[PDB]
Amino acid sequence: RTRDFKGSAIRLARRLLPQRALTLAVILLGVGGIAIGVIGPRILGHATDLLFNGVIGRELPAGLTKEQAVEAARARGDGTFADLLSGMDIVPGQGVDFGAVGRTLALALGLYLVAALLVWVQARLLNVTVQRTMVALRAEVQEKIHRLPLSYFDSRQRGEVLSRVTNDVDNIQNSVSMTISQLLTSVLTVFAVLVMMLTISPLLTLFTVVTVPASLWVTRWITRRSQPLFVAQWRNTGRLAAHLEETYSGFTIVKTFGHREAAAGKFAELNSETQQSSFGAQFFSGLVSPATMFIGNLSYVAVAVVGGLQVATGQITLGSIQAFIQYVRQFNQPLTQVAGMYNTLQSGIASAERVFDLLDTEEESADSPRRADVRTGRVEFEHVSFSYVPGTPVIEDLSLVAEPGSTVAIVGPTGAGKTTLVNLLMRFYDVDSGRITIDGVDIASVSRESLRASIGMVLQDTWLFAGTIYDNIAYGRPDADEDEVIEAATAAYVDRFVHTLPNGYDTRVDDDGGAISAGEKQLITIARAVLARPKLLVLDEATSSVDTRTELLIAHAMAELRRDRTSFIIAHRLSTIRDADLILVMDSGRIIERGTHEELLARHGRYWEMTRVHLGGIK
Amino acid sequence: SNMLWALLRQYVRPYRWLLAVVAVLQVISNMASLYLPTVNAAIIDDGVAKGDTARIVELGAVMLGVTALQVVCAVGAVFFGARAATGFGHDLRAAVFTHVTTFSAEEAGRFGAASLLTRTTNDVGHIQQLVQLTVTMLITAPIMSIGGIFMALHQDAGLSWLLLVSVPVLGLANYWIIRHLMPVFTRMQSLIDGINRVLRDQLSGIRVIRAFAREPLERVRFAEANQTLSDSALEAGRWQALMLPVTTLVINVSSVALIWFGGLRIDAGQMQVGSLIAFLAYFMQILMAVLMATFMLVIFPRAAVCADRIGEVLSTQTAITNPADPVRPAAIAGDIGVHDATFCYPGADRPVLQDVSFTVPRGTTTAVVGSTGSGKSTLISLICRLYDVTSGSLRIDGVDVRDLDIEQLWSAIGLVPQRGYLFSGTVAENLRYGRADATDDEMWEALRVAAAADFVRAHPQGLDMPVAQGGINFSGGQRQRLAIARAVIRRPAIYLFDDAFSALDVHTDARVRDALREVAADATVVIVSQRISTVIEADQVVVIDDGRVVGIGTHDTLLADCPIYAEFAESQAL
Ligand SMILES: Nc1ncnc2c1ncn2[C@@H]1O[C@H](COP(=O)(O)OP(=O)(O)O)[C@@H](O)[C@H]1O
Ligand SMILES: [Mg+2]
Repeated sequence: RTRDFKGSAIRLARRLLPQRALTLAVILLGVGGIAIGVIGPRILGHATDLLFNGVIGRELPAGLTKEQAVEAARARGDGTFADLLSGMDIVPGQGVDFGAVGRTLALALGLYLVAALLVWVQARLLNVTVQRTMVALRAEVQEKIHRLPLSYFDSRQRGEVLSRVTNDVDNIQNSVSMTISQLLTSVLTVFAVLVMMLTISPLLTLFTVVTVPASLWVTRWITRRSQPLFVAQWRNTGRLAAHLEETYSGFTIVKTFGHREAAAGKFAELNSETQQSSFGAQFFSGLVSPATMFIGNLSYVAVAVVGGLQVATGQITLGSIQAFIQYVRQFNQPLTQVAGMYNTLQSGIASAERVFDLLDTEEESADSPRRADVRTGRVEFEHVSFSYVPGTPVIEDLSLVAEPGSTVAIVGPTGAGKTTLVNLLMRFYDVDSGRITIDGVDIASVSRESLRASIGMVLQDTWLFAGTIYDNIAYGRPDADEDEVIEAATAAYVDRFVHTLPNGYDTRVDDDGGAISAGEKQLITIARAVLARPKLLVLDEATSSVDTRTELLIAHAMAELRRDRTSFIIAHRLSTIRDADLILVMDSGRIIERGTHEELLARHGRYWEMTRVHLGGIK
Repeated sequence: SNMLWALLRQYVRPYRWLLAVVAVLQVISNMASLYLPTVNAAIIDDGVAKGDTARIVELGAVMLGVTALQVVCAVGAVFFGARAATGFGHDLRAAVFTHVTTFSAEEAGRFGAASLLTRTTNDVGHIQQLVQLTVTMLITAPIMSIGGIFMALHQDAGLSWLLLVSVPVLGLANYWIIRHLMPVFTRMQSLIDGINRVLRDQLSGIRVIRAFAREPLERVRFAEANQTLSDSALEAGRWQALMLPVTTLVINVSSVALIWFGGLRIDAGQMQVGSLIAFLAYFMQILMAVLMATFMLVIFPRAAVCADRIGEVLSTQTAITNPADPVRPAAIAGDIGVHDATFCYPGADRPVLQDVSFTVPRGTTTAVVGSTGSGKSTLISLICRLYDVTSGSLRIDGVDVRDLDIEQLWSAIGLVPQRGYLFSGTVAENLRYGRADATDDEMWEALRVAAAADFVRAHPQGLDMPVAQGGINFSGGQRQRLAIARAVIRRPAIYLFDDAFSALDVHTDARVRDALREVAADATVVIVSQRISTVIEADQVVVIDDGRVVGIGTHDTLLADCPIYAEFAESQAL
């Protein structure tokens, strides 16, 4: 909950440090374009006062001077009028003198024209310094993603790391483009519009200064009174999506078991109560202005009335009151959007330390450059003792060895330590006091790129990025022509179902008709691995959904026929692992027994009783 | 964006005399905010020009009454705006959900479960927030402009030509910019969405991205999206930089000309100085209303593709519904009669099924088997009409399935699909879906039959343990057997298992099959699986391969008859 505000704000501002010149060129250019839009009303008021001084002075007797005219006005009973005439500069018998008005308006138009070419450039530069410092952030995030260890990724909840690089940099965009454009000038249009408001009449400027507390108090009371409702509608639109998701995902089981009426009634009785709960949250949040504008006119009426009473008394000039009215209107605006200025900056800085916490974490092991080559394959383990958190040992001592060109296999119950053994083989996690020598040379000091690009691995869960099926299959080798892509994908038996699709090889498997099942989605990954032509192939529960015969054909065409390469085949179906070159039975690490199928079955170990659960049907 | 208006005038139909009370209060609240300078003009006119110091203090009451009326009808406009705009959106998702619940599997699978959720719970939110923003805060610009023109015509109409010329340009030079900005602004939203997709696909498959060492291709395919978003946004911020300076230059130049052409009038004596005070505030308030309204013209490009997607959902005509004259058989007991059934996708080369034909007797058990993707996945869905046969005919004992009411069809079919989805709640209600009025012991009967009592009786509250939203707490065969028991308590005429027994081991599969055989002595059963040991006891077995059926018979009569079934059974023995 934004546990640091000063430091986070300074770090976010320091993110803007490289554009120091183009940020000074924004601050100084917005100061000069906001100190020119305030002096302009003074010039306009001087023009309208030059008008008034002649208009109410040309009917006075000519020859009569200012002081004697005021004395005559006071002698004839008009005291307020005499004070009025004494309150400005007039000369009886002279007209409007349009030359002065023209010369004043020619300056007013000049510095008003300057004030619109001096704000356009400021906005252009500001957008340049926003969209050039945010490329840096969105690229640093990407460079950090490909450097963090997997342990960072699996230890978070479902979308916590996703809604930290996508929806958590847009808020930085908003709260860095609104505090340099909409907030920086909203403070100058309170400081300068008040330093010029002061020089006109100090009495009048305190009739609006006492509406800054009166407006902040009401805009804060409304905000802290609209709490129970703005969190009772987020809580309700969450219960809405917690029902829509479960009635859309299990839609085949809502249609069947025909409770469509029940699912519609449940949605109806909690949509009519999110409507009525968002109604208040919007009414109270939209009445924030129709109330800070009531005290933006309680001050305006007082200013107008006192200004009239003061011009009529001769203490101030009409051309000054004209400018003071515009100053009141300008000073009144820097408040109608202060709630939307603070709840956007606070939100955009609370969701701005998540990015820096992500960027402040530890990188990977800083790989040593060796570019290890696999000649035959001697993946031999030596006393690997991996653990996730110190205190819970998952993989105890094991020293599995393989053959340059055999297919050593792994079986075991659920949670026995197979997928995280593959993870150890791929250096996703760090080994603990155990050597992992592949082909003699240890991979503990080996560049991760050269290792992982030479293994070749497929998993139980499939990944298909937004693209065509051809693109996903060719992702294993991007420089492969369709002649090599289709030839290496037919060996994984992808054609047999992709030709059945509406547009085979171009199905665009991110938004489909749902015509791809789990096994067909796994054959795509198998083909993608085939494209890379791996030398140390590892199928980690790859064929858990695809037919047990297609698995046999694939593992005999590209796993057993491949005499040159070796492979791990981790699977639960013993029918695909029998007669497959040194099966290993695991039970939470602690390899129970190993060897080929005959020696393993002729000893009545855990393998035999496990086959009795998988063939004898006893459990 | 012609769909946004069609989708917008359709659904806020009943709230016509609730937006006509907002558009008539936004007129009173802008004729009372433009009238304050009009009476300040009287202050400068009838109170300042003469002595008349009592007039100002007497007429300040008129200024206070006006500003009280201006808020009593400004807090009464946001109340009626964000109530019609909440009735709408509510009525929009209550019609999106109602239409979606009419989709079949074929269409509902084309959008998905997340792209169909973000298109009904968050997507409607954009159009619902648009209405509550262009009824209280965006219509105040045309209202203020027209009201300023009319007030300037009421007051010394001779100089109203300045406001009649200052306004068509203020809304035309601000319409040209919006016209040149909207395409670039809607081309930025579909590009900031294509970078979020790249990030999502790079975080979802971070393991396999590094598995191929394919990190040079990443953060270089991302570098062609970041630098392109920063171009399509820097180009939209190039037209947005002309919306403040142009609208302030127009107003300020009109204001400067106002004093000249008003002095040229006061010289003749046909105009008073307070009218300048009134006109300058008219211009300033028009500028304030135009700026605040055109600052948030970002909603339209963002809520114009949202309306397009919601209309895409709402325009998808369903293809599976009740027929005009559906037959009502007294009993629809299981007798499946598939002949010539074919399923083919639109534009596909090879059909999913081609000329499959098998008929099951009253109370026996059939079992289809084949390789992955060899059509057998859709055979279950065709029986319960989750799809439509293209050129075939399947019937249950008296009528073609599509010549039969679908609700009665589902009422006597106990279906266990490939994935067992368990709804949020309790076991006493999650599996209540089977019968919906089952007794206490009747819900234990299924859990015994489905070999599921061993985790449901071992709980303090018995058959009342909590479940996750999708049942994710039950890992595997636990969920599978829960779904199985859900199927068992229906007294179904047709048991329909699609890859159900794959999650269980062999012993529990055998136990469940024996329990079903002892229970479903007369109900037909159709089992789909890729295993042989769970198909041996089936009364008849059919093998389908690349679609077409290749063999029909029993286990013994087929193991030595066709090569495909023989090789399928080879990889089962140990
Ligand atoms: N990165 C991780 N962080 C925390 N717990 C984990 C992690 N990886 C695995 N586990 C847990 O450790 C247990 C070890 O089982 P595992 O090695 O995954 O067997 P299998 O691969 O057959 O599922 C699993 O039940 C899993 O829940
Ligand atoms: Mg595993």
